[PDB]
Order: sequence, then C-alpha cells, then structure tokens
Amino acid sequence: TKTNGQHAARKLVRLRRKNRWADKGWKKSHTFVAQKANPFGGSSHAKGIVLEKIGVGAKQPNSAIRKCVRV
Amino acid sequence: TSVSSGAKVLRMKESDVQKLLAMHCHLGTKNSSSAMKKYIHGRTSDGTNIIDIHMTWEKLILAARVIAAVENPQDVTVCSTRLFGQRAIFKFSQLVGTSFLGGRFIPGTFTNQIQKKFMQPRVLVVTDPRTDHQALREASLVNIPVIAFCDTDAPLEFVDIAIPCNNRGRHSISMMYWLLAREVLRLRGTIPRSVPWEVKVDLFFYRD
Amino acid sequence: GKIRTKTVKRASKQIVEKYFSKLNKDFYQNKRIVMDVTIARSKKLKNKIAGYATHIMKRLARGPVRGISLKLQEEERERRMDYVPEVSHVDQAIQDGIRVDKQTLAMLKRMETGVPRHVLPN
Amino acid sequence: TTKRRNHGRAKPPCSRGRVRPVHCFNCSRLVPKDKSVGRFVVRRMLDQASARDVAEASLIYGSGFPMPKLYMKQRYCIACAIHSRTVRARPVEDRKRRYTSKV
Amino acid sequence: GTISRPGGMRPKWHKKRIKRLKRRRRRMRQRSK
Amino acid sequence: EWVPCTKLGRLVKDQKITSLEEIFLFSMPIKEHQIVDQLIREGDLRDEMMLVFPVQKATSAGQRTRFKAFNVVGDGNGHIGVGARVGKEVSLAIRASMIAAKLSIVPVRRGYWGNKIGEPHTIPIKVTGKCGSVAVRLIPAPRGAGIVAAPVPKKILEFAGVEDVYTSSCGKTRTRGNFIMATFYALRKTYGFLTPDLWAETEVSRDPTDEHSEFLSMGR
Amino acid sequence: TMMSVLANALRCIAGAERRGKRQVLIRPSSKVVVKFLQVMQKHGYIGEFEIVDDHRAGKIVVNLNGRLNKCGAICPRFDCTARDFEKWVKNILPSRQFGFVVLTTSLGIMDHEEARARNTGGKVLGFFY
Amino acid sequence: TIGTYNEEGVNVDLYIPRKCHATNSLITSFDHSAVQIAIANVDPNGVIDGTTTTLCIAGYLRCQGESDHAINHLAIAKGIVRIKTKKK
RNA sequence: UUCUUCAAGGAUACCUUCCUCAAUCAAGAACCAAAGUGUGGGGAUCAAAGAUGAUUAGAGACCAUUGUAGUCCACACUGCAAACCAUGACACCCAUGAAUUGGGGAGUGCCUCUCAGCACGUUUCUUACUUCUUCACGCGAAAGCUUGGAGGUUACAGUCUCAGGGGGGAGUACGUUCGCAAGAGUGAAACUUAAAGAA
RNA sequence: GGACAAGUCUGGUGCCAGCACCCGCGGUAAUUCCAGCUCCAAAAGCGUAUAUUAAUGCUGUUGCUGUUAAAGGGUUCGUAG
Ligand SMILES: [K+]
Ligand SMILES: [K+]
Ligand SMILES: [K+]
Ligand SMILES: [K+]
Ligand SMILES: [K+]
Ligand SMILES: [K+]
Ligand SMILES: [K+]
Ligand SMILES: [K+]
Ligand SMILES: [K+]
Ligand SMILES: [K+]
Ligand SMILES: [Mg+2]
Ligand SMILES: [Mg+2]
Ligand SMILES: [Mg+2]
Ligand SMILES: [Mg+2]
Ligand SMILES: [Mg+2]
Ligand SMILES: [Mg+2]
Ligand SMILES: [Mg+2]
Ligand SMILES: [Mg+2]
Ligand SMILES: [Mg+2]
Ligand SMILES: [Mg+2]
Ligand SMILES: [Mg+2]
Ligand SMILES: [Mg+2]
Ligand SMILES: [Mg+2]
Ligand SMILES: [Mg+2]
Ligand SMILES: [Mg+2]
Ligand SMILES: [Mg+2]
Ligand SMILES: [Mg+2]
Ligand code: NA
Ligand code: NA
Ligand code: NA
Ligand code: NA
Ligand code: NA
Ligand code: NA
Repeated sequence: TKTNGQHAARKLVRLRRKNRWADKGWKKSHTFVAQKANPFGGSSHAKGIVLEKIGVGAKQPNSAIRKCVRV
Repeated sequence: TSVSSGAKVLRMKESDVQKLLAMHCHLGTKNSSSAMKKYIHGRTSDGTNIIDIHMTWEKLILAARVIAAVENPQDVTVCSTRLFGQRAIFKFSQLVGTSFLGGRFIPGTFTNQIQKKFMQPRVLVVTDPRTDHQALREASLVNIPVIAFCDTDAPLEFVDIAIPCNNRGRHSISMMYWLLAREVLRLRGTIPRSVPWEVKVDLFFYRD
Repeated sequence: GKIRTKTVKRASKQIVEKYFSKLNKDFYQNKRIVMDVTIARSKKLKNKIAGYATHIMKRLARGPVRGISLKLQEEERERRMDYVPEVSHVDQAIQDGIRVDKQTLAMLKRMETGVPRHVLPN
Repeated sequence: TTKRRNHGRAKPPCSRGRVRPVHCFNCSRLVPKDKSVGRFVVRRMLDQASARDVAEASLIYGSGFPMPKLYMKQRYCIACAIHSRTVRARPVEDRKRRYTSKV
Repeated sequence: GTISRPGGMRPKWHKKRIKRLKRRRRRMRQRSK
Repeated sequence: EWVPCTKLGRLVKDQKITSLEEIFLFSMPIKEHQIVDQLIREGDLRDEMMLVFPVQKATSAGQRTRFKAFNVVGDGNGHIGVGARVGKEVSLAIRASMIAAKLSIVPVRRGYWGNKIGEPHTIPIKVTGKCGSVAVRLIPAPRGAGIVAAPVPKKILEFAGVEDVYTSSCGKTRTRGNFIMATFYALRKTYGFLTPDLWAETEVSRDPTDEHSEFLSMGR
Repeated sequence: TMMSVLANALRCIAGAERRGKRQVLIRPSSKVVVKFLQVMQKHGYIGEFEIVDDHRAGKIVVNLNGRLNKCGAICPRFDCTARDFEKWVKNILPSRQFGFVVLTTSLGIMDHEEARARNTGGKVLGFFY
Repeated sequence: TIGTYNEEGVNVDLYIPRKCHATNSLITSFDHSAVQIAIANVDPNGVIDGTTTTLCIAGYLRCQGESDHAINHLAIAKGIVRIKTKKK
C-alpha cells in the first residue's frame, strides 16, 4: 500500500503538510485572505450608520420583499 | 466392501464381472471432468475412458448400505428424467417399496410446503446428475443427501455418493438398478445369497 | 376461429374417462348421452362438448392419448409390457464370447478375481 | 458503462498498439481493420433465368461447364453494416454468440 | 450520443474560445510594454 | 385449529420436540411460525416495529404505492429474528413482517470480557456484518458499560439479550433497511467462530426425523 | 522483490487454511520461521511439520488440523514495553481470552504470555488466533 | 468439557453445535445444505445388524462439489471401504 | 512485396562463470501518433482556406464539380491525444476445460539438395497474447473482476512512488522557466451555488 | 410539520405581511405567519453572533480513496532518499 518505513517519517510528514491545503475549512483558518475581505475584521459584531432603507425581493419559488437597510 | 470382523462376504464374484462386462457398464465417454478423474483406469487407443471396476463395486455396496439403513422405505425417492431409466425406476420401486418421480421434475416438490404433492424424502437417488440438476438444486435447500449414477463427464455439485457407471445405453442403466435392487434385498430381506435371483433384467429393460 | 376453450376441453375429458363405454364415433348418439349425464345450463356448450368427445374417440381408435388414461387399457398395456423372455438376454450374451480391449484385460489380470470365463481379447 | 468486454474490436491489451485502417466498402470511411465487419461474398454472374438462356446459346457452357463467379472481400463500417442489415442489435446475454465459421 | 450531459456547450469549442481570449490579452499588453 | 404441514411441525405439535436447541442443532428450516409460538413461552415474544416506508413503481397514468415494513422479534436472552415484507396496506405489511420475523430465528452466543463471574453479559468476540455499504462492528466490553450504539442497533441488541457492547459503524447508515440487517448478520456470526475451548471432539447423535421416524410413519 | 520471508510464510499458511487444505509447502524458510512455527505447534495450533534439505534455503511441509483462523506478520517490527502488552492485545486480537502476539526479546522468540511472566519486552513479530 | 465454564462448574453455553468431520468447522443453524448420512453395520452374515455409523458434511463442501471426495476419505478411515484390491 | 547487407533483442537448453552486484524513485536525461513551424527538394492522389452548382424560410453546412497550404523525403524545432486496459512498478498464494505462438524432452504422408530433412498424430514442460455459453472460492453500490484480480482487507501492516479532497469561477489572472511562433510546464483568489455526479 | 420532546384546538391575514440555521410554510379550511388556550424541555437561568474542540475513517501513523463517482505521470533511464 502506502509507505511503511520505520525510517520514513520525513516522507510521511511532508505528505501531510502538502495535502492539508486541500480542504477549504483548514485553509480558511491559516491564510489571512478571509479576514481582509470580511467587513468585520474577525469580530462578532460591528457598529455602523444607516444610509437608506431598501427592499430586496425573494428568490424564485418564494415571493416577498425582505426589508433591508444599507449600512 | 469391508465390515467389522471382515469375512470376505459382500465382495465381487466372478458372475458379477461377467454381467458388468457383458453389457458394457465399464465404458466411459471421450472427455472427463476433474471430479471423476480418480475413478478412471486407463484409456483406449480410440479415446474412450475405462472405469475401474473395483471402485464401481465399492461405491455400489456403500450406497446399498445407506438405503437399507432407512427404516421406512417410503422415505427414499428415486428420480430420473431420461427415458431409458423410467422403466427401471418403476420396477425398483415395486421390489423395494420406495416412492419415485419420473419424467419432468416439478420445481417446488421439495420446498413449496402448501401443496398437494409436497414430499419430504430422507435420501435421494438420481440416474444422472446433469439432467437431474433441478432435483439436486432443490435438495440443497432442505438438507437431503443425494446418491447419483455418474459418468466420466459428470458435474459433482450437490452429489454425496457417486457410483461411476455408464449412464447411456438402455441396458446399462437397467444393469445397475438390477444390481442395486438385489444388493438391498440381500442386505436385509427374504432373498438368500446362495440361490440366484429369479427376476429377469429384461423386466428392467425399457421398451416402447 | 373455432377454438374450443378450456371449459369445453376439460369436461370432454371427464366424460370420456367415466363413460368410455356407450360412446362411439357418431355425434348424434353421443349428444344424447352427454345431455343425459350433464347438468349444464347452456345448450351451446353441450353441443361443443359432444363434438370434442367424438374427436377424442376417433383419435383413441387409432392410438393412445396422453390425457385420456383409460383404466382397462392401462392394465392390458401393463400386462403386455411386463413380459419376461424365456432366457435372459444377458445370459445369452455371457454364453457367447465377451470381447474386451487389451487395457480392459490389463486391469482384469491385476484384479483379485482374475479374468472370468468366456472372455477373449478379440 | 462498458458495453462490451473486447470494446468492439479484436485487440486484447498487451498485444498491439495500432492496426492499419481500411476504407468502408460503401461510404468510404476509414475504420481499423479488426473493428470492421468483414464478409467474403461468392456471387454468380447471372441468375437462374439468365444462366439458362446464355448456356443454351453457348457451346462452352452448353454441356456441364460451370459459369464464372465473383469473389470479393467486403469490409464495412459499423453504421453501414447496421443499415444494410448485415448485422443487427441483439438482446443482452445474446451478444456473446460467436459463429466461428460461415454456415 | 457517447458522453454524459456536458455542462454548457461542447468542451472542445469552449477550449477554443478561451485560447482566442488569451491571444487577444497577449496582444493588448504588448502595446503598452 | 392449526394442522401442521411438515414433519417437524407434526413433532412440535406433539411433545416429541420441546427445545429450539434440538431444532438448531440439525439446522433444519422452520417454514411454519406456529412452531416458534409453541416453543417460546409467548410471554417473551416482544415484537417491535422498526420502519415503515413507501415504495413506488411508475406506470402509465400515474404510479403505484406499496408499503415495506421491518419487524424484529426476540426473546429476553439468546434469540433474535428480523423480517421484512411488502403489502398494499400498512396493516397487511405489519402482520406479514411479524410472521417473517418469527420464521428466521437464530441463537446468539455470549461470553465474558475478563474473569468469569456470573452469567455472560457480552458477545465473546468481535464480529462484523455487512449489507450493502453499511458495515456494523461489535466489540466485547467490560461490564457496567451499557450498549454504546446508535438508536437502531441498540433496540436490536436489547432483544438479543446483550447488555454490554461497543459499536463501530461505516457506510451510509442513513438507510435504515441496511442498518437493521447488518446488525442481524453480525449477531448470527457469533456461533460460527471456532474458539479454542470447542476443539474437544464430540460424538454424533441422530436427527429427529430418524429417531421418531416410526411415529411419522403411520397416518398422514 | 521478496523483502520479508516471515511475512511470506505466514501469508502462505493463512491462505491454505482459508481454502481448506491439509498441507502447505513453504519456501525459502529460515531460523525465524522455524522458531515461529514451534510456538504455534507447542500451543497446539498446526501439527507436525518437517524440513526438507537442499543445499540452499530449505522448504517446509506443514500439516494443518483446522484450528487456525488467521496468522499474520506485523511490519515494521514496532517496539513493545512490558507495560505495552495490553495495548497490542486490544488492537489485533479478537478477545483477550485466546490468541497470541509473538515477540522477539533477548531471551528468544516467544509469545506475550511467557514474556510477561519473565517480565521482559521487545519487538513484535506477528500474531495468531 | 464442552463450552464455556464459569468460575464455578456451571456450563453457561447453550446449544453446543456440530463440528464437521471433514473440515473441522462449526455447522451453524442457518446452513440449510448440511446433511447427515447413516450407514448400517452388518454381521458376518449378509443381514444388517441394527447399528449405524453417522457422518457430518459441512454444507459449503457440497456446493463446491468436493462432498464426494470427502466421503471417500471418511469411509476409508472408518474402515468401511477397501482401499485397494487384494493380491491374487 | 522480394533480394542483398549492418548492428541489436527476447524465449529455450546447460553438472558453464560470478557471488548480493538488487526493488522503486524528487532533481536530471532520452524517445514520443496527427496537426503545426524553419530551410532545401518533390508534387500523382486526396484535400483545411477559397470558388462555382444545388437543397433550404435562411444554409454561411451536410450533397456535387474543383482547388491552395498540407499529405511524401532530408536536416533542425514543437512535446501535446479517448498518448485508454479510462486499471503505476517489483514480489507471494490461489479451481477447472478446451484452444493458440516460440523453444526443449520422450503411428502417418513427402523425400535428388539452406536435407542424417519437413509436416502431422499421442503424452509432458518453460515462456507469451486469451477464451469458456458445461469456469471456482471470494469481492464489489452495482455494471462487473477472478492465476498481470477490481480476490487473499474493520479477522484492517510485503516494498517503493504519483495524484484527490462538494459543483462552478478555471487550468483562468499575476509572477517565472522553456519555445522562431503556435504554445507547453508551474498555478491562486474575490465572488457564486445545494446539489453536481455514479450504477 | 421533520431532524427533535410537545396540538389533526380557536380567531385574523390571503404568495401580502412574515417565518424558515436545512427541507420548506403563506395564492380563502395555514398541523409552520400574528394572537388566545393547553403542552414540552431546563430552570435562576435561558436565547442570539463570532471563533474553536468532538462529531469527521470529510487529512487516515493506528486508519481513507484513485476501471466508470474527484484522482495512476505518454514511455523508458536515473541520483539523493
Ligand atoms: K467488430
Ligand atoms: K445512444
Ligand atoms: K457514520
Ligand atoms: K469538397
Ligand atoms: K494529458
Ligand atoms: K512467439
Ligand atoms: K478466465
Ligand atoms: K454477476
Ligand atoms: K498554460
Ligand atoms: K473519502
Ligand atoms: Mg508482446
Ligand atoms: Mg493508440
Ligand atoms: Mg450509452
Ligand atoms: Mg465522466
Ligand atoms: Mg501483399
Ligand atoms: Mg507530420
Ligand atoms: Mg514542412
Ligand atoms: Mg516546402
Ligand atoms: Mg478533387
Ligand atoms: Mg472501487
Ligand atoms: Mg488499510
Ligand atoms: Mg473542489
Ligand atoms: Mg442555530
Ligand atoms: Mg399545510
Ligand atoms: Mg473538528
Ligand atoms: Mg499508464
Ligand atoms: Mg509528459
Ligand atoms: Na481505449
Ligand atoms: Na490518464
Ligand atoms: Na504562464
Ligand atoms: Na445510466
Ligand atoms: Na471517531
Ligand atoms: Na473520473
């Protein structure tokens, strides 16, 4: 099967390090690009000022107006 | 065959070999299967296989001891789909007292319990393991041992005791059923060993 | 088409089985007998039943029929067929010489009982 | 889904890499030689009615001398073999009959 | 019919569309550089 | 008002056969659910519905709906049986599954995790059972630990009479039909393993159809 | 190529037991193979075996008796301390009532019940039950 | 000395099963192809005695087609089949 | 296609020689269908682009008549294919029956010199491409695989190595290496979606 | 309503207002919205948001997958390992 060495820990460590970048969950916590694009700088809440009140429609199977605001 | 405190009884005699050789019960087919390769003893220049007589008799007696050990003769069923065995099936049942099935085998006669022909035999005898495969397959579902007359090309699945013989040729099957019927009666019954049996093989012969 | 259905066919076999005697190749005599021993409501069925019965009898006069199974005919066939010749065919064959192949003879010599009598190679 | 075990040709793995293509007898399409459907045809130059008239007018074939035949080896693409009814679609479990010789 | 449900037009012609895009982008950056 | 149709049924109707262990010893099929009713007290019956879902088949002008039901039947200790059937109505499918569950009844072995004290509480070995993609593993565990398992394998393992087991699983267990049967196949395998205490060559007895063949001879 | 003759021999034996044979032939055999076999024979798990000698690595004929369920090598040969015996048992054994894990110590090749009695440890070799 | 025993002497196992004489394997309760064959002993005379020798075949051996081969070896060991023809 | 030449390669046979010299691989190297590029030849056939005639609502297409580059050779490039057995290399075990290619061991036909020769029939053996409808066990979601396994695996460990991580954005953008060019290799994210997919 | 313990109760609205973490509910008889009455969980505690651990054998040394679902390099040689 895979490598079974007793002196092959270097190969197994390199394999796991390279392949750990392939899951979106683990990559999001070690890459710093998400925080910059996130309007909250990694914070639970944030404070803002209301600009205007808008009404956005609902997606296709539904039908309504969702009463949002621009902040 | 052997016996505790062996007395050389139940052994092949001179007349038995004459009957077997007379009607060509020792001739196989051109091809052989791996299962039956042990019973074959040499082969002719033509390509026909020769069946070892000693082992043919050994299995014949062993099957007889199984059938005679059944207390109720109705608990033995004899089956045959080939035409040449149908007569031998009938006479064998008459003399020993065993139920018999001839011709087409209705699927369900051993497993479909809510039926007017449901049967529960304790042992099964079939003329040919290849043409009687439906019977063998059905017996594999209800714990029923099987005795079969096998040629050199027979498939031995679901076959417990195999008697190597000549399944083809009208007189060949009749010879084997005649010997089996006589041996069972000798093993237990009113037929003595010294006096030759009075019935005729031609009775077991199949005629139109 | 003039196919006779299962109801007609089955009753005809039953009538022939029970009353094979008194039956003959004449439709009109058979029709009177069928009307006597049947309780069917429809007259049309009784006509067809007697028609198929005559057809069966005509075939029976020439040879056996699979479904008919007459009791007396079976016994006469059984007694004829369970015939025994004066001398067994095997006994005649043993009396004449038995010809066997050389390797067939080879195992016979090796066997304890040895080569039996009335046996020749060729 | 693999429809056929030999993938429609007669080239096992580990045996060849390439087989030279031929032209279809009918549409002139290029098909590998093992994949194509091939038939050897022997046909008479004249049917029964015409052979009788020509034999009567001739002195060579007038007394028991065979007329010439036409020998050709025809190779078909898959489409032209189906359309011309040389072969037909078959039920699953009947797609395995082989017919090693012409009879 | 041999393949299963392409997503949005034959993949070969989608490939040719992008190749002509890359050529035009290359020509546009050469004007400035 | 039940008249048996098989040789085994006739013996069980009388007192010739009294323990299911006699039947299991010769591996004979049951084929009649009244055998289990008589052989078990019927106070330890304990049926249980487990799953009832609809299945459909497309036809011209609509479709056709039927119901598949899974029943589990087990005594207090050592006997378990699972059956599934289909019917045009929910009520019919329930009753049919009950009969099917009784028809297939198997014995399940039990053992000790460590030192042997008192009655057995856990299975004697680790056994796996597979049905589809779902595979269920059962592991022996020290006493006191309960039945560490999902709700579905736990209900089945209660009826089998095990009070202590560790459970691991693989595959798409969201398919409850395969989850029910995979555990049942795991319990059946407990009597197939050859432990070193059974080496112990033992003689051969006679089957009931031979021992009481005389009684079955006369009559119908 | 062939990297472990112990893994090879234990694979041949467990294979023949799966099919139902009565005898196996094993090549090329070595000292470690023979000492492993003697541990299985002494506990009554295989039966009589014999070594045929050529002027090379020999061959072994082993008679079976239908008691073996599985036997296999562990690779690579990990290290086990006298306190680590249980952990191995919980992993590669069907139960703790029966089975064996074969170790190689400085006293010699021997199973884990004997090793615990002498209070030693070493590298695991295989198992059988 | 069959089955599992407590620290006391009580045997807690129920239904000790059958072991096939050919393969040394347990014959389970859901194996419907397993069979039992009874062969009668006889006296120095040709009449049957009244004692039977009994054989157990596993059941998967039958479907493999090896059931016949096993029976030959079992009957030879039990002393019911003469292996080879005697010398003249 | 045949004949004449040059250097190789595998199998078999062997009571020849030698004595661990081996297995598999980042980096690095050589080869690699067709189309395409450069410079000289060659140019019969077919034929991208292009031109005519039809068909059609339209037809830029399919059909017909043509026609340039190409198709062929030499020497330099390119390095991509459904480059497929969609199945990485080395080693072990493993049920049957008929065939076939090459070497070796142990009744029939032709037979004035590549001839103490050549084919065939019967039985064994080593190597190779595989077939079973009268082919196992076993495995798999199934279709199916089964002595180059997709078996011997929750009863999970013979050895090495290359890839994957819900669908799209996308094999795209930026940087860099290689290329005459066409391109090739390496290779993201912001955003957007509850399915897409397999039998 | 389901996952998930707990109403086929009674009024109002009528694809609107709103709920809904996911599947979904609302177009005139709404088991899901706004309310009344009952009931369920846990309780001086209980919801919501963000991050993180277990669930996860969805990072696999123990312990994954690669014919067709994502995935065996086009083929050989070859050094460190
Ligand atoms: K073809
Ligand atoms: K299609
Ligand atoms: K799970
Ligand atoms: K053209
Ligand atoms: K590629
Ligand atoms: K060759
Ligand atoms: K094959
Ligand atoms: K299949
Ligand atoms: K690129
Ligand atoms: K996975
Ligand atoms: Mg080759
Ligand atoms: Mg190719
Ligand atoms: Mg298709
Ligand atoms: Mg695809
Ligand atoms: Mg040529
Ligand atoms: Mg070119
Ligand atoms: Mg050029
Ligand atoms: Mg030029
Ligand atoms: Mg032209
Ligand atoms: Mg797979
Ligand atoms: Mg693994
Ligand atoms: Mg992805
Ligand atoms: Mg939430
Ligand atoms: Mg509603
Ligand atoms: Mg976590
Ligand atoms: Mg490849
Ligand atoms: Mg490459
Ligand atoms: Na391909
Ligand atoms: Na590929
Ligand atoms: Na680039
Ligand atoms: Na499909
Ligand atoms: Na876990
Ligand atoms: Na793929």
